[PDB]
Amino acid sequence: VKLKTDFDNPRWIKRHKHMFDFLDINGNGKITLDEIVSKASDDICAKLEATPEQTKRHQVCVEAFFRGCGMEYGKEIAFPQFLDGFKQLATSELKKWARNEPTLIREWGDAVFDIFDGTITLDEWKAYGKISGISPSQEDCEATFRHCDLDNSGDLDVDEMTRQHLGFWYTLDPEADGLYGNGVP
Ligand SMILES: O=C(Cc1ccc(O)cc1)Nc1ncc(-c2ccc(O)cc2)nc1Cc1ccccc1
Ligand SMILES: [Cl-]
Ligand code: NA
Repeated sequence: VKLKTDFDNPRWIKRHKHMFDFLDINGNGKITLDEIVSKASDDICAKLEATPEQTKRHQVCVEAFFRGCGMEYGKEIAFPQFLDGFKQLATSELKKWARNEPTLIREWGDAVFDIFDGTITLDEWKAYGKISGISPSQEDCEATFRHCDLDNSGDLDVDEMTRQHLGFWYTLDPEADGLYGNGVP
């Protein structure tokens, strides 16, 4: 995977501004850990019918990821501060990768996989995509699967999902471009 960072790249900034606007529910230019974790647990995990343990595992992953960006409960954050937080998460994750230590994004994927499953199906991904709202388009979910290296059953394994997302969120890896079809730039 690309390990070199590209944090000044306008396309990398744009990718995060897209995600930030997506989590900015009321469109006030701020996001909060409170609304995000509520979305993870009270909404996504509820509709997926995750077990209480599966919900909690998913919840602690979401918390760790956004706390990695400097976020905490009861505090609003604007995009530039979030972005610098995300640069700090990104380097922490890449150092973990470089040490053969599990990343937060790997752990979150394990939590997602646990709800469904060592692989997930196109229909299962489509469910997360639509329910989380990251990728409501069936065709974009289908594009994710066309993009990724799948097993002989056409299913997605956790290591492939991990390396794609490490490249997509952290390093603007050209191999990761197109991961969400048109759903996320
Ligand atoms: O989309 C997921 C689920 C997932 C997918 C692949 C993977 O390897 C691991 C996990 N997680 C995710 N992973 C990363 C981001 C994300 C990335 C960049 C950014 O600036 C903001 C959010 N968003 C999300 C969606 C989300 C869900 C619940 C609450 C908030 C957000
Ligand atoms: Cl909000
Ligand atoms: Na907001």
